[PDB]
Amino acid sequence: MLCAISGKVPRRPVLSPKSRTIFEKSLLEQYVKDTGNDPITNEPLSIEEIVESAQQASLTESIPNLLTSLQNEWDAIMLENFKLRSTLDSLTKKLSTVMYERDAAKLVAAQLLMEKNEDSKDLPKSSQ
Amino acid sequence: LDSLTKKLSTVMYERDAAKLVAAQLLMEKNEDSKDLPKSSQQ
Amino acid sequence: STLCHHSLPALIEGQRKYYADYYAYRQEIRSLEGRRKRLQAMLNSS
Amino acid sequence: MDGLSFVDKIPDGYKNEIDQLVKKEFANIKADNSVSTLTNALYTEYLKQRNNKKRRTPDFNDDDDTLFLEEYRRKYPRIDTSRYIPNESSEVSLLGIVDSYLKHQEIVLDTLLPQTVSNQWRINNDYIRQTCTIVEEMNIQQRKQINDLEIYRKRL
Repeated sequence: MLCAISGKVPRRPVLSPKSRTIFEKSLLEQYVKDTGNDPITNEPLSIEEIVESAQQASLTESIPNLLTSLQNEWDAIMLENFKLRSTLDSLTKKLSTVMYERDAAKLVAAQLLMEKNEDSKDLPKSSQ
Repeated sequence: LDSLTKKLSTVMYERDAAKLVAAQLLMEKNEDSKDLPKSSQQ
Repeated sequence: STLCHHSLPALIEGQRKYYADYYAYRQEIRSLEGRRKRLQAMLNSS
Repeated sequence: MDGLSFVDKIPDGYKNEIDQLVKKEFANIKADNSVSTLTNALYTEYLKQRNNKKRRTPDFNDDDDTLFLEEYRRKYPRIDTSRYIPNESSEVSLLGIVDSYLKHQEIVLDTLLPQTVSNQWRINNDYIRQTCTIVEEMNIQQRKQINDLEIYRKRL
C-alpha cells in the first residue's frame, strides 16, 4: 500500500522478484540505473527483473495550486529534512555518550570482579 | 537514522542493565568487609 | 529489537555467573572437607 | 554482564549510587545538485520564497499591464468554473471512495502493532523463566556459602 523508498502511496507499484517489496516504478527504476542492485537486500536486480487505482478528492477550493499548495509542499520538504538532519546529528552525539558510559561501566565491573572474589577468598583464608 | 537508534536503544538498555551489576557487586563487596573486620577483630 | 538483544546477551552471562559461583562453592567444600579431619583426629589421641 | 531484572525486586538510591560510580569513571576517561543548497538555506534562514501575489488584487482602468492581468483572471476563472463542474458531477462519491481506501490502510498498521506486541511479550516471557531458574540456583549457592562460613568456624 506504500512504496519502500520515498514513503509514497504508489500510482504504478512494481515488485522485485529477489526481495518481495513493492516500490513506485520511477523510484526503483532510478536506483537500478544508479547502482544495479535491490535497495533493501543489496541483491543483484535489473529493470527487466521487476514485475509491475488510488483516488484523491481534489479540494473544493482547487491559483491556489500554483501559489499556496505548491509553496507549502516545498516548505514541508525543506523544514523536515533540515530537522531530520538535526535528528541524525544528535543520534551520533548521543551514541558517543552511550558507548563511553558503557565502557566506563565495564571498567567498574572489571575492577569490582577483582575486589569481590578476593574479599570472599580472604574470608575462606581467615578460618585457617 | 533508525539504524543508529537501534545502537542507541541496545546500548542504553544494556548500560542500565550493566549498571545493576555494580549495585549488586558493591553491596556484596561491602558485606565481605564488615564480616571479615568483625571476625578478625575477635 | 531491545528484548531480542537483551535475551542474547543475558543468556550467555548466566552460565558465567553460575560457573563462577560453582567454582566458588567447590573451594568452600574443601575447607569443610578438611576441617572435619582435624576434629576426627581428636578422638585418635584419646 | 549478568543482572537479573525480573528476580531482583533494587531501589532508586541504588541507581543514583551506581550512576555516581559510572560518572566517576567517565570523569577519568572524559548527494544532490543546486537543489540542496537553496533548500538547506531556506530551512536554516526560516524564510520561504515569495510566490506571485498578483492575480488576487489587480485594478480596473489600469494600463497595458493590467489588460494582461485582467485577461489572466478570466481564463483562470473559466478554468476554475470548469474545474468545479467535474468535481460536483461525481460529488461525494469520489470522496467516500477514497475514505474507504483509508480504512484499509489504517487497519493494516494496527495488525502489525499486535504482531510486534505478541513477539515482544513472547521474548520477555522466555527471559522470565531464565531469571527464575538461575535466581534459585544463586539462592542455593548462598545458602551453601553461609553453611561453610559457620561450619569452618565451629570446627576450629
